[PDB]
Amino acid sequence: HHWGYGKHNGPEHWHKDFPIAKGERQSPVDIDTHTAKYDPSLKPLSVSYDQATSLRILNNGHAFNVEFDDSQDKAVLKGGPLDGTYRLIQFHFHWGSLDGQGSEHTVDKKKYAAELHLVHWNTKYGDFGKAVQQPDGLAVLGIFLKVGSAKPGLQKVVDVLDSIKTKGKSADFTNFDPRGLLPESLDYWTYPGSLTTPPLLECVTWIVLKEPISVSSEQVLKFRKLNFNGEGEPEELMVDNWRPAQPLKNRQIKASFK
Ligand SMILES: Cc1ccnc(S(N)(=O)=O)n1
Ligand code: NA
Ligand SMILES: [Zn+2]
Repeated sequence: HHWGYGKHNGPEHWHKDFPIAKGERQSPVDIDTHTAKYDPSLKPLSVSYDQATSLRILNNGHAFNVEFDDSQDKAVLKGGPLDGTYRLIQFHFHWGSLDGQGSEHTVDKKKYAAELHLVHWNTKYGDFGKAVQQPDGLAVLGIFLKVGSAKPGLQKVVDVLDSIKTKGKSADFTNFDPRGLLPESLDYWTYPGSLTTPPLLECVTWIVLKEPISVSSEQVLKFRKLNFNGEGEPEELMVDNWRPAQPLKNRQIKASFK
């Protein structure tokens, strides 16, 4: 497969190799704040990252992933809309070529400069590859980025990107604390959806925080110096690696807050 984000292989093309691209529960979606209903049934959200063990950062040709040790329940997401325990496996971002675009989810059609996805899998399925075959197999926590003041807890990430400029490069990335990437509030919207890149599997409970984090222009400029291409190949800057909003269809977005 040769999917990407260019004119010739971008989101409009994905359906030809991944027909679930036109399915009933695809992501991302526009969050219409005046249609999402407060749900008093939602239990509170529990982000338990104290014991998180980051290992490595990888440029995979689509984004970069910060990978975690998910061999035990070290860093988990529970509560909110979720049953059971969801283990953190990696985080990554989607971002734009300019500050006016980059996020996958939108909020009343507003696009943010970027979007962070913390990916977790349901431990009742034993491994990630089994989890993605289940309608409740993954929980992705999504967090918007806006450009303003610098985010200190991001700087370790931006400072390693020079070392993984091209597709297939990785670097050691131990002792990184993903708590530094959260906003103050855990207020959120939630809906059932999918992975936003191929294979586009319909296995995700989306939890999208209301409060964006602020990052500096200098920080996001450094994201945009990454490459989609491999070493020695003609430079294609890693920008605009986001899928646009998909049809909501027969789904309801719930709010944890009034
Ligand atoms: C791990 C993975 C694969 C595909 N898509 C995603 S995403 N962008 O829905 O978080 N994560
Ligand atoms: Na892993
Ligand atoms: Zn993502």
